[PDB]
Amino acid sequence: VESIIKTATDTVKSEINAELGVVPSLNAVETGATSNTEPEEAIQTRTVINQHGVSETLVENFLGRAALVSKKSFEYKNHASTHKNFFKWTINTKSFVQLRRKLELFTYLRFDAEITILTTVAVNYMGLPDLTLQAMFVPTGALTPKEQDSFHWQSGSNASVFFKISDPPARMTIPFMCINSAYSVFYDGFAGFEKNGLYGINPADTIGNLCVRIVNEHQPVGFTVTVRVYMKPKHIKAWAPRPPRTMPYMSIANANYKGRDTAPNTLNAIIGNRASVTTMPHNIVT
Amino acid sequence: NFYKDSYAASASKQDFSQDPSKFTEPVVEGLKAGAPVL
Amino acid sequence: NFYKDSYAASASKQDFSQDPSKFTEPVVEGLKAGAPVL
Amino acid sequence: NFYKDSYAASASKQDFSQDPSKFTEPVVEGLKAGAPVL
Amino acid sequence: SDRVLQLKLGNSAIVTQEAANYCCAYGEWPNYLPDHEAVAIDKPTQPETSTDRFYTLRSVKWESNSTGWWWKLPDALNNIGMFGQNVQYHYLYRSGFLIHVQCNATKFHQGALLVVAIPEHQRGAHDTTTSPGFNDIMKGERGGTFNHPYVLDDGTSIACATIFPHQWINLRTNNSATIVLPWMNVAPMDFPLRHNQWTLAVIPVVPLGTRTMSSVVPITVSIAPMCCEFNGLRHAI
Amino acid sequence: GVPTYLLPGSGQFLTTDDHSSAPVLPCFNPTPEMHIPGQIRNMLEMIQVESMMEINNTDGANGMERLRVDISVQADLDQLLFNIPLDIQLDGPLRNTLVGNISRYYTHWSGSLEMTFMFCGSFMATGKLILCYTPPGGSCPTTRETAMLGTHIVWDFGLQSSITLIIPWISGSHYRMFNSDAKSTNANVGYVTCFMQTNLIVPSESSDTCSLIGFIAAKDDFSLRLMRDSPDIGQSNHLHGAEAAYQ
Amino acid sequence: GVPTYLLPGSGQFLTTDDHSSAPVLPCFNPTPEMHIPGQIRNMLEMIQVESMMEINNTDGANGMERLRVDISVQADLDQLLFNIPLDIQLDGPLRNTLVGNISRYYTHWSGSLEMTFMFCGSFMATGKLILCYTPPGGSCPTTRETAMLGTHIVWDFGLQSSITLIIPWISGSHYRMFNSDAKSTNANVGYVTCFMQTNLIVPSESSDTCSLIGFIAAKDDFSLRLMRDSPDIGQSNHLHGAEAAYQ
Amino acid sequence: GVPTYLLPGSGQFLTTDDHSSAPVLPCFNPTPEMHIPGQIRNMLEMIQVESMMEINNTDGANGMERLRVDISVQADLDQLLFNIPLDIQLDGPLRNTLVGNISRYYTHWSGSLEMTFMFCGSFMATGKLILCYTPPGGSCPTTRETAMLGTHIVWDFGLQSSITLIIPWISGSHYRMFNSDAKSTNANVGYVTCFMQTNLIVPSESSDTCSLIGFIAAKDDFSLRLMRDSPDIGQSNHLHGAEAAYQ
Ligand SMILES: CC(=O)N[C@@H]1[C@@H](O)[C@H](O[C@@H]2O[C@H](CO[C@]3(C(=O)O)C[C@H](O)[C@@H](NC(C)=O)[C@H]([C@H](O)[C@H](O)CO)O3)[C@H](O)[C@H](O)[C@H]2O)[C@@H](CO)O[C@H]1O
Repeated sequence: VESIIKTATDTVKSEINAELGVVPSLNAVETGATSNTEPEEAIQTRTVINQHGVSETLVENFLGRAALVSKKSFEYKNHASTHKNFFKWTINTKSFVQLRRKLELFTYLRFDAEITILTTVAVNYMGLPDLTLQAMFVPTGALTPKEQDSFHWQSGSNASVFFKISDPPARMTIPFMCINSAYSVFYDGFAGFEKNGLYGINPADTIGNLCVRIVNEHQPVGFTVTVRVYMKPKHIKAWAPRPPRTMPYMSIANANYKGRDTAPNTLNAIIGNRASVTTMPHNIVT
Repeated sequence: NFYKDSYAASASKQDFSQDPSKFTEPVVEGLKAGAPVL
Repeated sequence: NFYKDSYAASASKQDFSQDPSKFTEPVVEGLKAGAPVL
Repeated sequence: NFYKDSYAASASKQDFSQDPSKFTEPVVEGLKAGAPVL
Repeated sequence: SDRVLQLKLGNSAIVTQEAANYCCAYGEWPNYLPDHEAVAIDKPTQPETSTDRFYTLRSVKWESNSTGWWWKLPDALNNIGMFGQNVQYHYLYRSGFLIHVQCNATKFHQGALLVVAIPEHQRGAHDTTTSPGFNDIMKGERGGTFNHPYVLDDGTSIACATIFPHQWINLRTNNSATIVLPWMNVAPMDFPLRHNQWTLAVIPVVPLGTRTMSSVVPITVSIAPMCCEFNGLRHAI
Repeated sequence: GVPTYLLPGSGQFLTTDDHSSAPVLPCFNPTPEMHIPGQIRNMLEMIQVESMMEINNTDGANGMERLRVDISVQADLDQLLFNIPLDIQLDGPLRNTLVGNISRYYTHWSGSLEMTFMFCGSFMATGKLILCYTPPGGSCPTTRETAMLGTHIVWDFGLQSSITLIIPWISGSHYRMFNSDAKSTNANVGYVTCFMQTNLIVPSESSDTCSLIGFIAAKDDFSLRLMRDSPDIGQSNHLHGAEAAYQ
Repeated sequence: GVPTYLLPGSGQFLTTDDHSSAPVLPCFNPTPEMHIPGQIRNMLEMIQVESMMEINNTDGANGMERLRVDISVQADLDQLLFNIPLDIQLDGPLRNTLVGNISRYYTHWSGSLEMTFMFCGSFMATGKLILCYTPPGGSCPTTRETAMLGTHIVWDFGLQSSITLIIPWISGSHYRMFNSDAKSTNANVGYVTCFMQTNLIVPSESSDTCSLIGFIAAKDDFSLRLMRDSPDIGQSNHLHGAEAAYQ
Repeated sequence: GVPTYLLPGSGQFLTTDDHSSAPVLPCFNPTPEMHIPGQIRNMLEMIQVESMMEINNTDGANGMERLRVDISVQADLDQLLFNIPLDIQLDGPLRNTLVGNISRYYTHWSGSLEMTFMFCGSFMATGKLILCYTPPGGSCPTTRETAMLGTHIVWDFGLQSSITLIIPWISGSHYRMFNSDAKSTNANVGYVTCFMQTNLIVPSESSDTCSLIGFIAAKDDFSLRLMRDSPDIGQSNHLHGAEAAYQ
């Protein structure tokens, strides 16, 4: 059954059919199998040597794109009197819908994650400072800094990356780090031994915490600094495809749904309405 | 890859293996072309 | 080309093949030098 | 390492040799499995 | 030939004279945990016949306005027979499942049930940001019902649910559906009381209808664990 | 040292680039792989599975009622039962299907499609239908005499419950594309119509209104190109709990 | 020259990067190596050495009193003597041990643990104890009849002074992890309890209250992953003399 | 790492550079090639096709009247009929031709040119003409006795309707060039003049004024160098609809 496919299958010419006991166009959906009727059996076909490639749909390419997973703006200033020149982000891939929906087309996923960090600044004009930032990876529920200048930033073992706004976006790869053989995109269970735990959240699937601070002490004036984090999975293995999300997302913590106020994608009707089942939308009026 | 850890390497876009039948025909007894399914 | 997609490569300035006759002499019957054309 | 001094080289993460017994069993007379220690 | 079938496991057997072949999820078949994939080092117990047998759950009634039913595994069986006892006395379990859904009617009845085995069916709640609670998920042997089968109660769609292992019970065609499920998880074994590998969903896409004598038309589910293994023995929870 | 010079493009961050990058955790040993059922390697594998078309996408049809087409015993002959718009790249009965959803993550497509219909009436119900695929060019046919001239399959209800209408790849260009203009020569696929070949006939005790469920899928001669963001999902605000990830 | 372009990540300083760098002192000849006793090459070697568990971590127990558990001659049968929480990644009797301290520089762990107890009563004192390891799932057992159902070893005091209870690696996932939630399904290891199997029995001139010292260590099937800063040390100000290094 | 240093030119964007660059769409499979008639690989192939010279570029001559030269039955002998300026790099009868247009995308040229004239009078019309090419140096000849001393062809009207005057490459330097000075020693090609050798003679019912159509083309010993923007096209404002591409 398994084989190497590099192009769409060719078509073979077919002749007239009039054979008793042979009915290729009939099937039985009840078996759970998809129809196996071939074009050659449904109509008379010609021979076609198909050279169309199939590489753009390889899972590695389909998911292999750096997608925005985090966007955080904060004020860089004297906070004498809120993110005080730094922030902490519990990594998750459920906040931005484009990446989320694609990952959720699968049940399980195994991949390494290339992380790219983009920083921009704006004066709250005398020019834009070329600040140095520090992004420290702090494991699950592990100890995070509480001040822009706490000792925690000494990062003795935690991995930290220091980068300047004038440099290209910072980049590094976080390996597939799940305690299991693959991440659970969906988890029909409770993360704890008691009954009050959170449903659908397997801690094993949380890459960790990202603590970002501006290393420079505050300037005489304030600035707005925005940090964007992108993630690109690679060396991907995927299992058990799933029905695509139709209802708008409501929360990053669950699959709760409500639907749009009116079709399309309303709980009562996913597809937009047409006048009747005999009404052809976009009918050609020649 | 000049890095010492293999997971740091660039993407692997060379796996052209496929087996649609695990999704399209997961029936225990194979269905023959033209023959009545039931 | 260090990129994985061949279309990313630098230009290909090495095709010196030519066939002007498809534009200069697209006549079915070749015209011989010196001989009256008609 | 393109530097002339070997100490400038990148890390050496390839020494998988171990001998826990120098810490776990530094006894002069080896202890046999199952047999009474004393 | 592919319409009749007998399933026999342990001291239990089931026959159907109106089947539609049968489904082997993802073309796989259940098996015991191999040494090269094992994690827990204690010698496992493999009960065989006392656990790998058919357990029939209480039936449900297919009504003209039914929305569908679901049963989560292993939750639905965690308190039934010796499978339930092993589950309660062991921290870890592993097994496949042979599912057989039954529903007969009359040659004058019409209706179509989608019988699908969904891996990791994480339910969503409707019109609220609050995640589903323990009692919304763990129904046990009784199972639950769909609130909005149209979106599989998870914001997706039943229309594309055919991407999962399934069969249909179309009354004019067959009276039973059979699906064989292999162990499905990212770990070789798991704690049975807090995580459900599979969810059996039976949804009437085409409602039950007829103009003949009205009768109660039940839907029955029989499930047989396969290749059961348990590790981490202790007292019963 | 080595003499070098930076090229245009230097320093940029292209979201589709492909390079190695610094490992965050040196000497990290990933969890051993384990066999898991259902591995998928090419999205083309997913779109080959047939899924339900929302043919009854009409006002008054709610939820699952939209996934089935009801046919009744007719009083007249050669009756038109329903039609189906064919652009798997636009909103319509084919959009929320496996092939439709995945295809909409792309811009170009090529290949044959297959529509399978399962009759869900009672065993005592009989009938013959004709399913027609009309290549593009004109207005959708409204009579059987016209639809019958195109690609078609005459379906006889019986033990085998389902029929398959193949929509062969018939296009001038190698690929068709989406450009939001349903009437474009490089987008319009044509039409699918269904008429009674004879009639739905049932006895007194069988329901006289029966349902069909239509499914669609791509064949293995299918190909998709030019990845793009899907128009089927979007957001205006932060999702609930998103900001709490920073607290 | 060679045409090049800078990639994202260019110019950054990653604390875990691994590259060669300019030698400050060219032609420097390091002191010759000399054999030195006790070389360690993998931290796993260190955690295999058993160290004392602080089982008596209770108010009123000071210093070394916290490192020993006193047992007395009982008046009742099947008496519970003590229990021990098992998360080597959280504060408790196992935290300040060789395996606990080193493991806390990591986030993931896997492998069997071993607890050895040495009876330190007098030679004339006798007794039998039962040490039980209960895999996770429920509440800690409080009766011998319940604890006895788990993994255990019945210990008879005698010439060989110590007993070992192996806490075999029994987990669904390849690794367990720390996430500050002791009740998480990927963190909780279960429990260890100790009951009298018979009773501590001693003559008139022997002390009737004796101490046990419990030790713990990892076996060689242990593995640690994902380095992180240890929560066992921290600072709020400069250490004394730190600033004087600049004067 | 590798020690390097940036050279002058680093970071610049040269419109004629030649390097590979990041593929926007990884794994994209371009449409298969198909044979198509008329492939051209070198622009020299295009300029070898003869095209019409606008010899009658005079006030009063409109549109196509400018593409033909009318000759009439003469009353005097040895009459001058017309001349043609020869700089294929300047505005004149040769500018809007295939060779002229393409050559003007370059600055240097070398090779022989060929001028072919087709007589379009009636069959009953006869005549002999002399076409002369005068290499540069002096003023354009105005009498046949002078023009006749240069390169020439005496043309006799007959069944073969067209004559070819070869303008052989006669230059001191390997190439000639454009520099906007038509009288420069490296630009001026010389002149082409046409006189009656005998006379155009026709009977009463044939038109006594006939037209010639002159064509020009490069031979395969031609060569063009130094690409430049063509002076034949330009814009002062945005084209209509250009800004709408942003709306
Ligand atoms: C833009 C264009 O060429 N024509 C517009 C008409 O299409 C539009 O009529 C509505 O079109 C809707 C299209 O369906 C989608 C789509 O864009 O394909 C389906 C998507 O899943 C949906 N996405 C989400 C996240 O909900 C998307 C979205 O709702 C719209 O883009 C938001 O407006 O729509 C659908 O068929 C409707 O039923 C139909 O009425 C008309 C409306 O006036 O404007 C035209 O310009």
